[PDB]
Amino acid sequence: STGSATTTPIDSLDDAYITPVQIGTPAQTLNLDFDTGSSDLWVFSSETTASEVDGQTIYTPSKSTTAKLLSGATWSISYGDGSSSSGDVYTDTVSVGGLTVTGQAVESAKKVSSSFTEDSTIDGLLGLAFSTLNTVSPTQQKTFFDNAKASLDSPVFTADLGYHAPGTYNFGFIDTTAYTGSITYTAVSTKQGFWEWTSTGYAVGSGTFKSTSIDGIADTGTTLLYLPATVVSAYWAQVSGAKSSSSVGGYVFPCSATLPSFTFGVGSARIVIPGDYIDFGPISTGSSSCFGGIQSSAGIGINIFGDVALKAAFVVFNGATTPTLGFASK
Ligand SMILES: O=C(O)CCc1nccs1
Ligand code: NA
Repeated sequence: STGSATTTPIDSLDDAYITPVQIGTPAQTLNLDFDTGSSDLWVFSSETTASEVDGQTIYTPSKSTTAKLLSGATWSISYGDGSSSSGDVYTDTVSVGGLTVTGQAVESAKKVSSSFTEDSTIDGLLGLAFSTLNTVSPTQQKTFFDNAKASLDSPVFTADLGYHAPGTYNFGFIDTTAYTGSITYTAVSTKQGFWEWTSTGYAVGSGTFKSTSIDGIADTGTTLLYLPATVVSAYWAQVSGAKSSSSVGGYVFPCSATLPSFTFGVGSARIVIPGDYIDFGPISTGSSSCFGGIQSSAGIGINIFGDVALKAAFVVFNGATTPTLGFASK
């Protein structure tokens, strides 16, 4: 089997991407944030505290003929940005892009934190990291990918995120029309439950490439690129007037700037992030200070190749017995 679904940026900044997902019988379509940095499929639901719902579409298990309570199971998750959610669990049929899984754990939120409530465009998350991170207790559950993988033509999914445009998540196949050149594959460690890999270095603009190992995760659920402070300082030093601001929460720069590109290594291959991708616009409406898309990972405890990096590439998440990541230009 295969599946193919379009993923759409939630706003003009590409802050996140939503992908329609069919849950239940008859189908209930919810727009979920596919997150390769977590392992829970959770939804706004008929159980979610009413004051914590503001515009989301909800899953109502009582209206699905295939829903069953997973008796005694609960979940609770905290993300890197301080957001959180928790609740109980149903099993139901879940389809993405024509690929169907029966018996998928659908984590129904009873509580969500304020950021979730305030984002009317995201109806929940679909985790695509390794199932070792799934938070369901007392019986840990599998991701949608882990449950599908019995069935896929090839044990893979691909992320093809757009810059200010829709893109695609495919399951079970490589679309050889979706990228240019060749895919460069690189080793993955599953020891922390993430798609963790080691970049071979970086360059700033038209500068020389610095060969250096940068461990980090491929995380579609994180907006920005978080790298070591040395790397990030070297980038922003090439932008007139760029500074790290304590009060704003990171590096800012004059909106009148033209930003340099940023290159990262994947083995002997290179992925170039255009400067434009690193612009996250005014820090507040009407400001001439703009927020940078490359930020320090110091204090976060891991480097994160988030959407700023991933949307410059066609990315293969290879879930074979020995997992690997692949990157191609596009
Ligand atoms: O131009 C603005 O609106 C803020 C300028 C800044 N002052 C301090 C941090 S960022
Ligand atoms: Na922000």
